[PDB]
Formats: sequence, C-alpha cells, structure tokens
Amino acid sequence: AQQGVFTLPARINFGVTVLVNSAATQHVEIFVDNEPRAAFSGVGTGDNNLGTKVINSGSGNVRVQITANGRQSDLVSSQLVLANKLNLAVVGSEDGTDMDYNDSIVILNWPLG
Amino acid sequence: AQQGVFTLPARINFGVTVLVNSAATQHVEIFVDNEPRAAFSGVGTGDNNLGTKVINSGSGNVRVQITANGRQSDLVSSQLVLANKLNLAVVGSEDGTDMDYNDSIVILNWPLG
Amino acid sequence: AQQGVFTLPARINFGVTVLVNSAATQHVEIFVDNEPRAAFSGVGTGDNNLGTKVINSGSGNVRVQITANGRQSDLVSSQLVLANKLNLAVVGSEDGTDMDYNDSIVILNWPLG
Amino acid sequence: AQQGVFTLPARINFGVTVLVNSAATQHVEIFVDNEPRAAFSGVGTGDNNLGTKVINSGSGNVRVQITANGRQSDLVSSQLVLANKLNLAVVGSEDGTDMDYNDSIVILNWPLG
Ligand SMILES: CO[C@@H]1O[C@@H](C)[C@@H](O)[C@@H](O)[C@@H]1O
Ligand SMILES: CO[C@@H]1O[C@@H](C)[C@@H](O)[C@@H](O)[C@@H]1O
Ligand SMILES: CO[C@@H]1O[C@@H](C)[C@@H](O)[C@@H](O)[C@@H]1O
Ligand SMILES: CO[C@@H]1O[C@@H](C)[C@@H](O)[C@@H](O)[C@@H]1O
Ligand SMILES: [Ca+2]
Ligand SMILES: [Ca+2]
Ligand SMILES: [Ca+2]
Ligand SMILES: [Ca+2]
Ligand SMILES: [Ca+2]
Ligand SMILES: [Ca+2]
Ligand SMILES: [Ca+2]
Ligand SMILES: [Ca+2]
Repeated sequence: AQQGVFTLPARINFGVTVLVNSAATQHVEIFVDNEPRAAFSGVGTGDNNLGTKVINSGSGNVRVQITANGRQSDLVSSQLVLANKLNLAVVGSEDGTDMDYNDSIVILNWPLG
Repeated sequence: AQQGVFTLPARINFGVTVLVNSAATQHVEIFVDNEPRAAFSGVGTGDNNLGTKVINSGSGNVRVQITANGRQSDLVSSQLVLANKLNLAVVGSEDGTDMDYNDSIVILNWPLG
Repeated sequence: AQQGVFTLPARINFGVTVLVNSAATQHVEIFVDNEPRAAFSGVGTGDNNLGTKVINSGSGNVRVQITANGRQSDLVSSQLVLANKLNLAVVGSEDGTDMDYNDSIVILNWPLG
Repeated sequence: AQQGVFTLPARINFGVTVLVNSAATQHVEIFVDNEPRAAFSGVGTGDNNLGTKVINSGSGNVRVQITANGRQSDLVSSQLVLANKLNLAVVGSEDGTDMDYNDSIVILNWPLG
C-alpha cells in the first residue's frame, strides 16, 4: 500500500515534526497537493529533533517523502485520533538493513491553537 | 481509565518530545518508577516544540504528567506500533474548556539509535 | 475525556462488531444522533463474538455505551486509519476491578463494500 | 515494510476475528511460529463476520496471510494499545484495484478472559 499519504481537512494549518535516528543524513519533504511545501534535514542516532514547521493543507492531499543515501526510504504510516479531536499522522522510515523504522520519524498533527 | 501511563521495555532509552498549543504555560513531567526524570515547560499556540529529551525506562513504568494553571490537565493517550518495531506512545491534554486536547502533546518513542 | 464518541462521515453505512470477555452479561448500545440504533448483549470469557450489525451514521455523531451489572462500564477508545482509507474506531470497557478493559470490545469500521 | 506480522507475548491465547467486504472469496490463515493454526473463509460485501477463533501465540511470532483469486492480498497493519492493557493488532487487505483495504479485515486481540 502507499504509505505516508494522508487526507487532512481542507485548508487547515498543521504541524510537522521530525526526529532522526540514523548515521545517514535524512531529507524529509512534505508535499501539499503535489507541491513541495516543507523540508527538513539532519542526522544523529539520539532522537535528534529537527523542529516543527506549520503549513497549510490546501485541498487536503498531504504526502511525506524521505530520502537518505540518494534514495527513497521505505515508509510505514498510520493516523490516530484521540478524544475524537486530536489527530496525529505518523511516518516511520528505513534507510538501511536493520528494519528499525526510526531513521526519520515524521509526525503531523492538527488542529493547532 | 488512567491515561498517560505506559509500560515500556525494561531499561530502554526512549525519547520524549513536547508540542504546545495553549495560552496557558504548560509544565510536563515524565516519571519513571514514580520518580521525576524529565521536565519541560513553555507556552504558545503555534504547535511550539519544546525539544526532545532521552531518558531510561527503568523497570518500564512510565507516567506523563501535565500541569497548567496549577492543575493537572485531563489526559488522553494511546500506544501505536508500526512495522512491528517502531513504538509511539502519545498523550494529548486539555487545560481548559474547549476540548481540543492539544494544549500539550507529548510523544514517547522507542527504540532509538 | 469523553470516550466512545466518534465523528463518522455523514450518511455512511458502517459496521459494529462486539466481542465479550467477562462473567457479567454485557449490554452494548450504539447511538446515532442521540437515537438508539443498535443493541447487542452477551456473556463469556473466551472472546465471544456477538456478530456484526451494519447501520447508517446519520449526521455522523456516533456514540457507544456499554452497561453491565446495571451500570455504565468505564470506556477507553481510539480511532485508527490505515492506508489512508480503512477506518477502525475501537472501544474497550471495564465492568469491574481488574482493569483488563476487554469486558466488551466494540469495533466500528468503514467504508464497507 | 512487511505487514501482517506481530510479536505477541509468548504463550498467550489471543482471539482472531475476520470481516469481509469483497466479491472475491477470501481465505485467511493465521501462522504461529511459521505453522498454520487457524483458517477462515467466506465472501460478501456487507462487512460479513466470519467468527472468532482463539489460538495460542507460541514463541510470539504471529503472521496473518490473506489470499483471494489465488493471490496473496496486499496487506496494511498496525498495533494499538488502550489503557496500557488492551491490545488490538489490525490487518486490512486489498485483493483488487480500488485500494479500499477492507476486502478482509483481520483483528487480533489480547489478553482474553
Ligand atoms: C547505517 O544504518 C543507519 O544508521 C545506523 C546508526 C542505525 O540508526 C540504522 O538504523 C540506520 O539504518
Ligand atoms: C484558554 O484556553 C487555552 O488557550 C487557548 C488559546 C486554546 O489553545 C485552548 O485550547 C486552551 O485550552
Ligand atoms: C467479574 O469480573 C468480570 O469477569 C471476569 C471473569 C473477568 O473477565 C473480569 O475482567 C470481568 O471484569
Ligand atoms: C472486485 O473487487 C472486489 O470486490 C468489490 C465488490 C469491492 O469490494 C472491491 O473492494 C474488491 O476488491
Ligand atoms: Ca534503520
Ligand atoms: Ca535507526
Ligand atoms: Ca484546550
Ligand atoms: Ca489548545
Ligand atoms: Ca474487567
Ligand atoms: Ca475481562
Ligand atoms: Ca478492494
Ligand atoms: Ca472491498
């Protein structure tokens, strides 16, 4: 199945947070309606927090892509809703051979404020 | 049900990341085996990222506590496992009256590295 | 936080499946727009499957209530989305003192077909 | 990533429940330690419930396999823990071209009783 693809409410601001756990430099790109709208990069094995960016969901079509070593990482993803209100969309990714799926972890959340 | 309490693998390092979305200053404490092991605080309505701290799970008994305006916030939580490997334990919290449950969002993840 | 309350897409058919793990007889009621629309009852400690019923979500406001021993059970719930398409809304419940939260398990899923 | 594979607590009884939503006859096999331990089959587009079977997790290595039209369906999966106690492992599957991932839905839950 496709992974890292989420339908958000239209025209909503959402946060994107990235954590890294790899020796390979990670490159995360967030697409909204197929347009490149947020980028992160970093490296480190101690859950290195690359910060949070807030962007708008456009029509709602959001996609996460992660690269390392010049190639697309393998993705795994899910969406969770807590208290019928708090949404988290989570992506884990694997750049190598150990199947730890923590090399980049991308968290989308909404609503904000 | 109790919320914000998780059983982790014993003696594992895990990351804790906090985002805030409230006018009230948030105070997060992470307990391991009933002892305080990590603190965060901050205020903001823009999904403001308080950083990540790595701590050890001890026997595995981890509890997230969130306080604002001198009162423990109402918590909601769950744990997700992706690819049979990546664990996220998520806590939303409500400090007020709007039931948005985003006032502090606390994310635990393991394994690291 | 309120638990067992979910916002579904409007006017959608969804399935409700109930499993029981208790010596106390369980009574599950599904409300749609505050109206009583599906009922299940049963007992047993071996994950006894009470079947699946398909009902319509109306405006989208769905609530799960569970009783045993004449009183409302304590609920815990979450919603999961897989492949950006398959929705499960899950309720666990506790009728007693052992905090196993399996006494009735209610699963809502959509879309069908 | 591999999907439909879960590590359960060792030697635990768990329930497996299957729902179908397809014109194609579904065949579900649950493997424990690489050995077949439970089968289900059926066909229907109405979230049709194939029942629940209880089996033992052995060493803990559980795999869900879903076949339709003689081909293994594409799987998506995750595990959820509620109240730090109730575990659900969920598998959606796609036998065709519409990407609805509901063709068989397999739900594992533990602990029982
Ligand atoms: C070389 O492998 C990459 O870096 C290592 C330090 C590990 O984080 C591993 O999971 C990752 O895939
Ligand atoms: C006063 O209420 C608090 O601050 C507001 C700006 C909102 O973030 C609200 O959710 C929060 O509970
Ligand atoms: C009397 O307690 C009820 O029945 C027992 C057999 C257990 O299933 C328990 O979890 C449940 O709360
Ligand atoms: C032929 O396609 C199969 O049957 C249809 C009735 C739908 O349930 C579809 O999702 C499924 O893949
Ligand atoms: Ca890796
Ligand atoms: Ca790694
Ligand atoms: Ca609030
Ligand atoms: Ca808020
Ligand atoms: Ca109980
Ligand atoms: Ca029970
Ligand atoms: Ca299909
Ligand atoms: Ca289908």
